[PDB]
Amino acid sequence: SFEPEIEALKSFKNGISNDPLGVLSDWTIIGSLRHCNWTGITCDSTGHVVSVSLLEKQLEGVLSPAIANLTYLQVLDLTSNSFTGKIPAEIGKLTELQSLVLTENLLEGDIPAEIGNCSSLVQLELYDNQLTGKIPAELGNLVQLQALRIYKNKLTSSIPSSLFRLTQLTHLGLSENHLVGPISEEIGFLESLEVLTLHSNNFTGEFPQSITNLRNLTVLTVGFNNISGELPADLGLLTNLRNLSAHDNLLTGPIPSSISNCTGLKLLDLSHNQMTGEIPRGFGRMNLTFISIGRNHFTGEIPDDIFNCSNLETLSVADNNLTGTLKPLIGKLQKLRILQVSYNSLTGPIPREIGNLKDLNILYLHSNGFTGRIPREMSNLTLLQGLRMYSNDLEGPIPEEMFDMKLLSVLDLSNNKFSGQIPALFSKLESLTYLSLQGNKFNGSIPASLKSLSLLNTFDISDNLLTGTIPGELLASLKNMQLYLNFSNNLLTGTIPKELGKLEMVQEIDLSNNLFSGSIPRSLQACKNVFTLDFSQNNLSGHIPDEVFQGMDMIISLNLSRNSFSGEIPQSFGNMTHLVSLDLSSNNLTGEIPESLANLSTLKHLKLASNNLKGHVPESGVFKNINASDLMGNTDLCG
Ligand SMILES: *[C@@H]1O[C@H](CO)[C@@H](O)[C@H](O)[C@H]1NC(C)=O
Ligand SMILES: *[C@@H]1O[C@H](CO)[C@@H](O)[C@H](O)[C@H]1NC(C)=O
Ligand SMILES: *[C@@H]1O[C@H](CO)[C@@H](O)[C@H](O)[C@H]1NC(C)=O
Ligand SMILES: *[C@@H]1O[C@H](CO)[C@@H](O)[C@H](O)[C@H]1NC(C)=O
Ligand SMILES: *[C@@H]1O[C@H](CO)[C@@H](O)[C@H](O)[C@H]1NC(C)=O
Ligand SMILES: [Zn+2]
Ligand SMILES: [Zn+2]
Ligand SMILES: [Zn+2]
Ligand SMILES: [Zn+2]
Repeated sequence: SFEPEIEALKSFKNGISNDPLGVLSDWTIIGSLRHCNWTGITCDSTGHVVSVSLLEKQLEGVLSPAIANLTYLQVLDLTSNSFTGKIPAEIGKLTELQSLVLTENLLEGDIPAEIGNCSSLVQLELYDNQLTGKIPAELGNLVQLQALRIYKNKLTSSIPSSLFRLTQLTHLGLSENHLVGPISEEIGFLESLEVLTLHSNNFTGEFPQSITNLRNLTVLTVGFNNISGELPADLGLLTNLRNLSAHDNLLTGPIPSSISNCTGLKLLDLSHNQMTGEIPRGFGRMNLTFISIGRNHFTGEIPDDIFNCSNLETLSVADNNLTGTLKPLIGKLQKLRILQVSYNSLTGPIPREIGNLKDLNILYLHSNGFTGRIPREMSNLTLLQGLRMYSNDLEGPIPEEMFDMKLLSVLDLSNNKFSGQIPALFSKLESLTYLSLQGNKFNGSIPASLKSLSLLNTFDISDNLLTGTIPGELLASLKNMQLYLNFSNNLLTGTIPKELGKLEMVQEIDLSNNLFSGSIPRSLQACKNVFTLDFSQNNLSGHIPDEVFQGMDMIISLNLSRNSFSGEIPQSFGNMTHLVSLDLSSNNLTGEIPESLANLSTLKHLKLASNNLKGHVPESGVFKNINASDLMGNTDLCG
């Protein structure tokens, strides 16, 4: 407890460039021989320095090598600071280190091999840094190690075998790195392991089948790796697993039946894999919370017992080959927040019991075979924000009560057999951002009441039996629509309202395949945000407003084909930089062809076809690799 230690900690105060909280200030005022009473510094019963605890003190600077002088040092804490530079190789001399820390900093360089000399090191904490280079095999000498937490770094190469000798390991975290190489079966040797996080790396090879050895394991995460192979049987050995996360891997073979024993499992993420086989039983005895087995090749019905674990909050079985019906048993699990049974081959009606879910937030069951009606009980899902039911065999009238869900935000009912007219009660949902009713048998004209929902960003009403005209006040209520507008493939008549000009910020506009008659309003010169415009398959007539496309510029695709468009081709098409595909086939265009469409680099597809054009056909540009069918037939063209 003499001079050299004080010299060492004073040497440590130096190098620490900036100290905004004034922590080391306290080490100056007190005194020299009173260092044991300094902020953070605590000594033993003999006066020697054993602990340096400076956490969240916002210290910046570099870690000083003089900390190799403090021989009696057992714990070095620097949690959540700004210590840049690297780790000193002399820090292996400390032989009294018990637990060494340096979490949440800016420590670059690679981890020194000299850390293998810390014979008393029980806890090594180096995560959330810039630590590069390979994992040092010398770390396999620290035979007292329990917690090895070096995740969230830039560490590379493969896992040294030595790490599997450290038999006292309970926590192990190598996640969030650039580690490669397989996961050796030698993990079976850390029998005292309790936490294994390997997720977010570049691990390959077969899956470590001897993971069934460590029966104290409670956390197992290996998400986002190229780990292939089958999940082991007798998985029901480890009756202490609570989190099991192997998603986004190349896992094959079925979900082991022995997983029925694991009674402590709460989290199972086996998604984005090639897993096969039917789904087992036993899930009714597990008290889980998140079951995510989507994006797999799972066959067979959805197991009834899965409906007994009334604390299940997330159920995700989508993108599978799952048959069967969504039984009414779903009425039991009332803690359920998000359900994705989409992209499957489920049959049967929607059960009324679904009105018992209460706190349900996301309801996704599209791309299946759900027949029947939408129950009125689904007005009880007040917390619901997302509803998807497209690509199904759902039919009949939309229940009135289901417009009493103020909180609902997104609705996709497209591609079904809903008949009848569009209810004005759709106004009751003044909080929709997405509305797709496309692909149906919706008849009658468009309700103007829909001017209520001013928060829309995607309005898809295409492919229907929609007659009448487009209400101007409805188009006008959508001022700041951000994305998509599709009225195409209907029986809409009349003219294109001037209120379409108020629709700025909108990217895709499609009014094709209708009975529109009037010429193209100049009103819509305001929408520069438009990427794709489609007014094809209509009875439109007139000249093409140069002045309306002069201020469109951001057009990616323009389809004005099969119309009664007369006039010349606007020169404004040359100033169109982002132009890619232009279609003006089947018109009464009597122009001479602009020389500006020639020298267009971004341009690629150009359809003129059945017109009445004259003059010399251009050369340089997209006329080099042009087809003759695109020109045939313009009556007369020299070139
Ligand atoms: C396994 O964990 C239990 C409970 O924490 C503990 O009593 C036991 O020591 C551990 N077994 C081994 C081999 O480490
Ligand atoms: C383990 O699961 C629980 C929820 O079941 C969760 O709070 C926790 O983050 C998970 N642990 C990890 C990060 O593996
Ligand atoms: C079942 O799991 C939930 C969440 O982990 C918890 O609230 C509940 O207490 C658990 N039941 C048991 C057996 O402790
Ligand atoms: C608009 O909706 C129709 C409905 O059939 C669809 O087929 C079409 O591709 C959509 N338009 C565009 C270009 O996004
Ligand atoms: C433009 O739309 C018309 C009529 O709807 C269609 O026949 C044609 O394929 C479309 N043009 C192109 C090539 O996008
Ligand atoms: Zn993690
Ligand atoms: Zn994960
Ligand atoms: Zn989906
Ligand atoms: Zn004019």
